Order: sequence, then C-alpha cells, then structure tokens
Amino acid sequence: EVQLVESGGGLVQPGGSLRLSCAASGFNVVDFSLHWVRQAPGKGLEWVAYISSSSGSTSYADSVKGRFTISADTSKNTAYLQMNSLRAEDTAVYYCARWGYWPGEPWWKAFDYWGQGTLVTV
Amino acid sequence: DIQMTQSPSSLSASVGDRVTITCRASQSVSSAVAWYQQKPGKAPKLLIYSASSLYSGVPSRFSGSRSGTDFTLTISSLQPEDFATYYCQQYLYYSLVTFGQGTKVEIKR
Amino acid sequence: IFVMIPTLYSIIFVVGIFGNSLVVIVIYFYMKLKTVASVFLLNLALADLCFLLTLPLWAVYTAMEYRWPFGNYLCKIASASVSFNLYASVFLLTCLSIDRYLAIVHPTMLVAKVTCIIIWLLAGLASLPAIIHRNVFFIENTNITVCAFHYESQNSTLPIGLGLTKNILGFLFPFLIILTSYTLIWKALKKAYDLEDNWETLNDNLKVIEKADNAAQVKDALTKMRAAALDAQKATPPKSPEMKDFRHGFDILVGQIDDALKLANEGKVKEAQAAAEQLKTTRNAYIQKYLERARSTLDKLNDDIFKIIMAIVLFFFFSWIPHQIFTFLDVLIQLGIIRDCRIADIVDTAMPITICIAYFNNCLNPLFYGFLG
Amino acid sequence: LRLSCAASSYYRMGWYRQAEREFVAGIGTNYADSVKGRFTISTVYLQMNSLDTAVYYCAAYNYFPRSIVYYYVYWGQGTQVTV
Ligand SMILES: CCCCc1nc(Cl)c(CO)n1Cc1ccc(-c2ccccc2-c2nn[nH]n2)cc1
Ligand SMILES: CC(C)CCC[C@@H](C)[C@H]1CC[C@H]2[C@@H]3CC=C4C[C@@H](O)CC[C@]4(C)[C@H]3CC[C@]12C
Repeated sequence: EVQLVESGGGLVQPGGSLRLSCAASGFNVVDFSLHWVRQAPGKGLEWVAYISSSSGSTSYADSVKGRFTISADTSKNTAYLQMNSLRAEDTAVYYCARWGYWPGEPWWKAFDYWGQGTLVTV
Repeated sequence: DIQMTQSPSSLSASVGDRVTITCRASQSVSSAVAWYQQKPGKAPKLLIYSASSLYSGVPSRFSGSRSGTDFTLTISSLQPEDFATYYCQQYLYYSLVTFGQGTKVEIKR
Repeated sequence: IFVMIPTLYSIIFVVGIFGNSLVVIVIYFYMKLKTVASVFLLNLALADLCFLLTLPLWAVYTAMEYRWPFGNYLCKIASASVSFNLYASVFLLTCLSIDRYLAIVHPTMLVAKVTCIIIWLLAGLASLPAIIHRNVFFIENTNITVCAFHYESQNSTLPIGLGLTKNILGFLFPFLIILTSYTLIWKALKKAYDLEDNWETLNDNLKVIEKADNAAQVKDALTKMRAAALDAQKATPPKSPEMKDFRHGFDILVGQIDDALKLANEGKVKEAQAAAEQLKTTRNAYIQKYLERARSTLDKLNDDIFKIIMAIVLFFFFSWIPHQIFTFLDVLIQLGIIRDCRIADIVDTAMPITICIAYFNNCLNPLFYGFLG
Repeated sequence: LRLSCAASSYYRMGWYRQAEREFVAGIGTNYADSVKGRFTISTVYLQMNSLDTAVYYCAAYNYFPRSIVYYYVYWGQGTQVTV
C-alpha cells in the first residue's frame, strides 16, 4: 500500500513562487530520504534536491542551489519543495522518489518507489 | 560529479531480440548503478537496484552487469511491453545522483 | 639424432649432477628443512639425481644407434628409473602445489615425511611395467640388441594401457589438480589485491583530505574514498565470525565517510577533516586485521620459494607436452584409429627428440634456485 | 608340420625357438643361417620340411629403427612340436 503523491504543480509566472508537496503513505519520512527528480519535456531525468528527515540535511543541485528550498513534516508525511525565482529551464515534471538509509539493503534500492509526478510551467 | 553516458541513444529491435544497453561512469562508483524503465507519461520503475541485482516484481529477463566503470543492461526476450526509455542512475551518495541520457527502445520495422 | 641426442644427455648429466648436488647441499645447509616445501624440493632433487645416475646408459645406447650392451637387468632397471622419475616428479609437483595452496589460502613435518614415503612407493609401484616387461631383444638373426618392451597374449593391450597410464594417470590428473590449486591461489590473491588496492586508494584520499584547503578538494577526496570503501566491502576474504564483522566494520567506515561528506557539503572544512581523521579509528578497530591478512597473503608471492615452485611446475608440464602428444598419437596408430603412413613416419622420427626434451627439467631444476634465489 | 600364428598386422613377424629363444625365421623374408634353405615362412605360417625340436613362439614387432623409444614385441603362446 506504499504510495507517494505530488501536488502544487501548475502554471506560474517566471520569477514567482510555487509549493510542491510529496504527501506519502505506507512509510514515514523519518525512515527514508525523499529526493526530488525533474524531467524536462522530452528530455532525461535530472536530480534537483533532497532532504534527510533524520539528519536534517538538505542538498541541492548546482543549477537549483539557493533558488529552491526543500523541507519536510514528520506528522503529515509531506516533503515540501519551495521553488522561488523560477526560470524557463524549470518547466518540467517533478517526481518525488524515496531512498533508504545506510547501512543495509534499503540504501542499495535507490529510488525504488517514485511519485506520480507533477507538471509545472512558466 | 560522476557523469553517466549511455552509448545507444536509441535501440530499434524486434520482439524476441536480445538488447544490451551500455552505460559508463567517469569515475569509479562501485556497484552503485541502478536501471529504470520509464513508459511515456508515467514515472520510472526500478529494474536493477544494484549494478546487477534484479529487483522484485520485474521479469527475470532483465539482467545487469559491471566490468569496472562500464555497466550494461540486458533483456533476453524483448517482449512487447519492454518498449520504453531506460535510464542508468549512479547513486554513490545522496547529493551525487546522476542519471543517464536514456535509451529509447523502439520497434524494428 | 645420431649425435644430437647423445650430446644433450651428456650436457644434462654433467649439469644435472653438478646442479642437483648443490641443491641438496643448499637445502641441507642454507634453506634448512623447516618447511614442507624444502622437504619436497629435497625429494625432487633426489629423484633427479637417481634419473641422472641412470642417464649415461641411455646416452651410450643412443650414441651407438640403438644397441644395448649393458645387459638385461640393466635394461629393465634403466627403464624403471625413467618411469619412476616421471611419476615421482609429477607426484611431488602435485604435493608442492597443494602445499602452496594450503600455505597461502589456509594459513606438519610428519605429514610431509609420510607423503614422501607414499610418493616414493607409488612411483616405484607405477614403474612396474618397466620391471616386469622390459628386456633385451635380439633383432632377428642380426647381432643387434635393443631394450624392448615384451608382452605376451595374456598381457594384451599393454601398449595402449601403458600409453593411457602415462597420459591420464601420470599427466592429466596431476595437471588438473595443479591447475585447480593455482586457480584457487589466483582467486585468493585477486581478492587480497582488490582489498589492498581499495584501501590504498582510501588512504591516499584521506591524506589528500589532510592536505586540503577548500571544501571542493575535500568533497572529491571523500567521493573517491566512499567509492573505494564500497568496493572494498565486496572484497570479502576467502573463508557468524566472518562476513559479519568485516562488513560491519566497513558499514561503520562508510557511515563515517557519509558524515564527513555531510559536513563538507555544508561548507565546513575543519569538521570534515576531523571526521576524516576519525575514519582511522574504524580501521584500527575492525579492518586492520583483514588488511594485515591481505598484506600477508600478498607477501607470500614475493618470497623465493613460490617463484621456484612456480617455475619448476610450469616448465615441467610445458616440456612434457611434446612427448604426451606423440605418445597419444602412437596409441591411436596401434589402435587402428589412424593408419596414415605420413603421420606414422612423423611420430617415429620425432619421439626421441620429445623424450629427450621431456627430461631437461632434471637438468635445469637447480638452475631455477639460482635464477629465482 | 605346419604352424599358425593367427595373423593376416602391419608389423614384422617372426618365429623364435626356445630349447634360449633363438631366432628361426621372420617376414615383414629372412631365415636363421643355421636353418636357412630348409624352413619356409609365409598371413603367418611356418611349415617344417624335416626334423632340432623345441617350443616355437611367434613375435610381432616393428622394424629395427622404428618406434625405438617404446619398442613392443607382442609374443604368442608357445606351441611345442612333436619330434
Ligand atoms: C631420457 C631417457 C630416455 C629413455 C629412453 N630412450 C630410448 Cl631411445 C629408450 C628405449 O626405449 N629409452 C628407454 C625408456 C623410454 C621410455 C620410458 C618410459 C617413460 C615414461 C613412462 C613410461 C616409460 C616406460 N616404458 N617402458 N616401461 N616404462 C622408459 C624407458
Ligand atoms: C615448451 C617447449 C620446450 C616445447 C618444445 C618445442 C617443440 C614444439 C618442438 C621441439 C622439437 C620439435 C620437433 C623436432 C623434429 C620434428 C621432425 C620434423 O620432420 C617435423 C617437425 C618435428 C616433429 C618437430 C615439431 C616441433 C617440436 C616437437
């Protein structure tokens, strides 16, 4: 019954602010690190940002560093992604995968379950 | 900043053929390379969580391998539902994730 | 063959007698009998000495163009010696290969002595065809005498049986056992070298972290270190006590590398270097034992006892290939499998050369002690 | 008196007499000098013209310079003749 769903995708003017949710079910954010992977229309997958709920550590891609902000909520099982100052290169379908914690087999199963994906356009 | 490059940009093959997709890493990333399968219009699906360790729930025809920094994905029997885009992901660390460019496997006519 | 063959036997005799006598002297004085390999090499030298003692008989026999004036008892004894030399050499080489495999992959004098007794008895018992068959035979009414191999109607299939005994029991099974032992040795050495190389990469990148200023160099070194640690965790030593403390130690190591990477990505360099410094406590606690074992295994390759046995075993089975091919062809000819006159003349005109080169190991075995000592 | 060796065999054949193991005849056509011109050897068959007497063997060997490393001599069951 494991499932990750996304929300907040839509049309926003360039330079605006958008909020993307990753309301999950079947697990807890404290057990897995929720990553955000985008895919430009008719292009390959690109890693954007990630958050580790246990360690509180967040990292961003060098092309989205500073502009984007990622948070999480243990109670809601949601991993928000705050995107600010959106450019023309940020039009993509943003997925929200999950990744286990070292040590063990959960780490080796990278992005085993993905979210349905949400589309944002500028 | 490990860069993954997939040699076949597109792979037109017929049903029942054996297809091999090669993906190469700039550095050494151990066996931390996974393979996905994105049908058009939906999220990818994990196939080989390690370099060669098959996932659970996927057909046993998929099989990966490692020969250093060269990683290959093989499909023995190209069934009609095995026509999608296949990506190689290097996942050596959380902030070091890099996907391949994709290998759109098509129908050979 | 009329004069080329007897010269090689003379060279083998003088060099082998001078050589294999020094090896006995060296092993009994310098390379003192404190290991199984020394005992087996001493037995090999003694077998070579016995064959070289009986060699000048065959040298004279071939010089005189296949006429045997040394008698009947000497005709059978000088053939039993050759058969015994072949069988003792193959058995001692198998024992040496097994000893090397045990000493490398699985780190007793009584066992060695009993094994030598068994080998010197089995070689003598397998050289019984030359004792119960070989006799002097007068070629027709001519005064020619040859040291032939007689067999009656009851002792049928004796040529084919002798050829098969030489091929599979004397050569093929020893060759397979030696190949298996050396393949296992190669597997163990490859595992140990993988572990050692991965840890050397990890240590070099740790030293790079020590002499680093910005977070970019620290981040790259930590990336290389994490890749090396993940690779090394897969290089489990060959043979729960094991597979649970090695992997746990490397899990701790990779966790510390992840902590260092987490600190480095935030921009902190001093804390990343502190975590890299703490990374060696895990080595001193969990992985130092396996690193020492890997270095010990790799140190059993550069000793001058492994190269001697490796050279002796490889040269012996390389020099016996030409004779085993022609012996097998001879069996096929007398079995009726191949009746070609061209091939039949090839085997008879080249068998003496093959049997002459097949016993050059008895000459140049002592040369390996100096070439690799 | 005629003797048989049950051959009809690309090796040289011969008959040997042990009264030890002295040569008598051999074909590949040679005879012992003492018995030359009397015995006839022909397959392999030895026919007697007159009667010394002993047990006669039938060896099957190659030629002298051929296969000298492993020189085989296939003997046969002795057949003592009647004087
Ligand atoms: C380097 C020494 C040369 C030996 C040798 N050269 C010649 Cl020519 C002969 C005549 O038959 N011989 C005698 C001979 C030949 C082969 C063997 C032999 C070798 C290996 C395995 C078995 C035998 C054997 N042959 N007959 N009984 N045992 C023994 C004696
Ligand atoms: C590993 C090394 C030592 C092997 C020794 C070399 C081998 C391949 C050499 C040495 C002696 C050679 C033989 C010597 C004589 C003859 C007779 C000639 O009419 C045809 C070639 C033939 C039959 C040679 C074939 C090759 C041969 C068997």
